[PDB]
Amino acid sequence: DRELAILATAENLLEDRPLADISVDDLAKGAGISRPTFYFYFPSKEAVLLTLLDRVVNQADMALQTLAENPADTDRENMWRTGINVFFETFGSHKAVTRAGQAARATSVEVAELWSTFMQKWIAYTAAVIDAERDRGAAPRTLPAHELATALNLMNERTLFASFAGEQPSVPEARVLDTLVHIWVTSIYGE
Amino acid sequence: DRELAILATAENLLEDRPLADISVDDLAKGAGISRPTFYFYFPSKEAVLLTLLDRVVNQADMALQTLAENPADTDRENMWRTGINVFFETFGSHKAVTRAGQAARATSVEVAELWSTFMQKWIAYTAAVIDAERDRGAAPRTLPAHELATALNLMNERTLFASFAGEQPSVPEARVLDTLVHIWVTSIYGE
Ligand SMILES: CCCc1cc(-c2nc(-c3ccc(C(=O)NCCC(F)(F)F)cc3)cs2)ccn1
Ligand SMILES: CCCc1cc(-c2nc(-c3ccc(C(=O)NCCC(F)(F)F)cc3)cs2)ccn1
Repeated sequence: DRELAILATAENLLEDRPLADISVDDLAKGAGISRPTFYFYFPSKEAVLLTLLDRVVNQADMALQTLAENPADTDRENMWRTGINVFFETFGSHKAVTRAGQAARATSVEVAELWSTFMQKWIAYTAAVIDAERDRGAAPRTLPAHELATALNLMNERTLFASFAGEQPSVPEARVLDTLVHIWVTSIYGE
Repeated sequence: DRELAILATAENLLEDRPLADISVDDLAKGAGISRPTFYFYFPSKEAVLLTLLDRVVNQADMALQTLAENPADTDRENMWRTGINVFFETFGSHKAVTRAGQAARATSVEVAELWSTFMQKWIAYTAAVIDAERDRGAAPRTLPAHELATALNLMNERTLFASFAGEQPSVPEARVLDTLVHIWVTSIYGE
């Protein structure tokens, strides 16, 4: 409530400047509370970013779980596109949290562990689907599925986030989903 | 000379701890010089890391130029393996400089611009070879070559460096070259 106001203030300010340049007083002020009232809800501004990242990561995770439970009736290319799109739309809808959360992996063990935990879960699910595709005779047994999954997930992390940040170099945001789908489909189904 | 001693000291200390935990006095002490003598050679410890990274990046760049000028007599898979191997061996021989240099992209515009400049050069060369392969009828015209090149180069940056750092998740270092070659060959030659 005042908690949701603090989180919304932080996400808004992170569009303008880095967490380094945002004070607890900036977050309190934005949320219409005092500094000590802020400390009732969060121990630090770093905790606010951790909560924002945790919400975005869990949103992507629950969207991927929804696909898993409600698979689309489409070809393998459109299937992998639907999965990559969960990450494109979820993180691409929260670019300031994505940028700040990735930067915080350097300084926060809690942010690093959160990111690590979910990447392990997403890679494990990727590998499980590749193994299912191999089991049904649709994909060839080339690389170990978990190693292939790891590299494809790490490609998407770096490529999606470079695109969102407009880094030089980056794939244009309007081309990045097609670019990643090509590489996933050719590497998963290619001999 | 005393310059090479400062650089060798810094590369040695970076194996033990982050640049944050290395003082100018630590570098002077290691190089057998005083603090003011250090400032005769480098303006800051940040400049020392920039020079170390610049040397490693130029080593990889000159190795790739050597391949370009002395192409191996081998199949397309072993050809791309030779190119990725330049980065695997060069950066993998300097893991502390690689780790510290990547971390410094966050805080140093000079490190960020150096990294950006060379990634643009490597992606441009990748695209040029893919276009040559398309021109000779060996590769199909699928994605725009520069967009495919960008994503493959960014995959290698994230995947090689996660492997060297032993991040969770990462591909084991002994498996990462085969993993990347698979994805490059299938995505460049795959319909
Ligand atoms: C089988 C029927 C249900 C189903 C499953 C999928 C799957 N997609 C993925 C996946 C995982 C991670 C990514 C991914 O982008 N990681 C990187 C995450 C980031 F945060 F770093 F970007 C993409 C797809 C894994 S299974 C797609 C469609 N339908
Ligand atoms: C045509 C005959 C000469 C030739 C050329 C190649 C080429 N290889 C690459 C390349 C570029 C970047 C990478 C790469 O790993 N980037 C990422 C760099 C990093 F620093 F981030 F890791 C790999 C291969 C580009 S052309 C290979 C063999 N023989």
